[PDB]
Amino acid sequence: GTVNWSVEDIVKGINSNNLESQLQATQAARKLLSREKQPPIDNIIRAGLIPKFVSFLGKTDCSPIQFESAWALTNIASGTSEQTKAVVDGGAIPAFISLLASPHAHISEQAVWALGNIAGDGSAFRDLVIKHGAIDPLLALLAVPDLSTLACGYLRNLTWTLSNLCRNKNPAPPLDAVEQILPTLVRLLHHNDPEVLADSCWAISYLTDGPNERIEMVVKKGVVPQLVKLLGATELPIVTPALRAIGNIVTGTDEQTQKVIDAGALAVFPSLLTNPKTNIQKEATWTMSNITAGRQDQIQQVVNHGLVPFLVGVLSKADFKTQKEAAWAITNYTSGGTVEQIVYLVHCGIIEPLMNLLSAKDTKIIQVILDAISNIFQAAEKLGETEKLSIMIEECGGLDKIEALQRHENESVYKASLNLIEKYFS
Ligand SMILES: CC(=O)N[C@H](CCCCN)C(=O)N[C@@H](CN[C@H](C(=O)N[C@H](Cc1ccccc1)C(N)=O)[C@H](C)O)COCc1cccnc1
Ligand SMILES: CC(=O)N[C@H](CCCCN)C(=O)N[C@@H](CN[C@H](C(=O)N[C@H](Cc1ccccc1)C(N)=O)[C@H](C)O)COCc1cccnc1
Repeated sequence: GTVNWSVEDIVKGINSNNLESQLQATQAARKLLSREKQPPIDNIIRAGLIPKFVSFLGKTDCSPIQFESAWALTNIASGTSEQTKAVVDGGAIPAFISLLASPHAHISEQAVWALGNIAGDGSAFRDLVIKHGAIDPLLALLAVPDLSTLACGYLRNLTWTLSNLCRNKNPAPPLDAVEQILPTLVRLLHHNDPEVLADSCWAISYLTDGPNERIEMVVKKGVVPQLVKLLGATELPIVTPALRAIGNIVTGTDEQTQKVIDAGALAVFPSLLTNPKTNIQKEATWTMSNITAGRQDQIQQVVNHGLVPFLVGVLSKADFKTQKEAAWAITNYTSGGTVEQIVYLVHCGIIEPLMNLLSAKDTKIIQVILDAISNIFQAAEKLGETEKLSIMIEECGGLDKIEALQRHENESVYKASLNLIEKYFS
């Protein structure tokens, strides 16, 4: 019936002076826009149909045409930024917000989905959705005593949309909107459905991706223990944003970082640092590099949790981007650690994999590694053991790699390797 219409026939029907004819053609548009291979969005837009769809959103007397036009606009707003913009320019934002409280659940769900698509386009439209007042009615849809009585797709829909209201930067979302949304996010983070949990963790990762004041308003809600729990989930779609969020938080203050350690996060890291998914192992090592940039008593907890051999592990064999993160973790460790903490690091076998990485062509890692070697030599200086260190480095073939760094030229690299060869190695 309404299958595979041309855009011309859709236009003929929608332009008619007959509500049923308009409904039939709007449904035909919805089906065109719902096909998987190349839905003709630009053709629909060029025909001038967006304003008609938007006016149909307000037809309270005809809920099927509200539903059909809502679904059509949702699929257009899902497209390119230019196409999302056409939807906004047609006036759809307040028309959708008015539909959030519809007695028909399928229409309210459309409005949630479409507003998520619009907010999901970027910072300006996110902020414009907030200004038109979407947050209060969005949160009101979740005001039940037990989230478990809501339909599954329905709850995942609202969670996805809320996380888009948290998502982008330059600027980050308004402080007031964040504070308004956070309590609901905390509740969702405790819901038993893997998609809601994943989406909730993504939202938290967005909110922690900024300056320390932003991280603080999240940590103040008490979510770090729950995030650490999700960090140990079996589902990779949960683990990935939980680790992102956790990694964002330890970019903050030493006190914010200590909350992560206090919650038991370090115990999960033997698994994460050997995880078969490359990006999980990369972000775990990145996370370690920021914990080793903390206080000496925080470095010490890394020691007590047995994590230094795992750092030697990743430095020895990992994807190259992961190894670079491990190199950073080692330079931070040696820059902040005690003499004794540095000696332990050498006892675990850090020198050889460190030296082997001087063969890498990436200039910035070579800098980082040379810095680390310097910090370790300063430890041997206080113990009067520079010579034993030089012998270790020489025998594993490190000296040749440092020698060769001089024919290499970066102003700092060529330099740093000189100093080392003059100061030690006679
Ligand atoms: C971060 C983000 O959301 N990014 C973009 C938004 C585009 C902006 C570009 N300028 C995005 O991927 N959006 C949506 C697009 N929905 C498209 C769509 O057709 N959705 C329809 C709409 C719908 C909704 C409710 C009931 C029935 C139908 C669907 N669920 O069948 C998909 C890909 O077909 C895929 O679904 C994601 C989503 C959005 C809102 C709520 N839940 C899920
Ligand atoms: C040694 C030191 O001073 N570290 C401080 C944090 C100390 C917190 C103590 N608890 C530091 O800046 N550590 C890392 C984190 N870099 C951050 C970073 O990479 N952020 C983004 C995400 C982000 C952005 C803003 C805040 C929080 C998180 C990312 N995932 O790429 C921002 C861009 O600076 C950057 O430096 C390590 C590094 C450099 C290059 C490559 N890998 C790791």
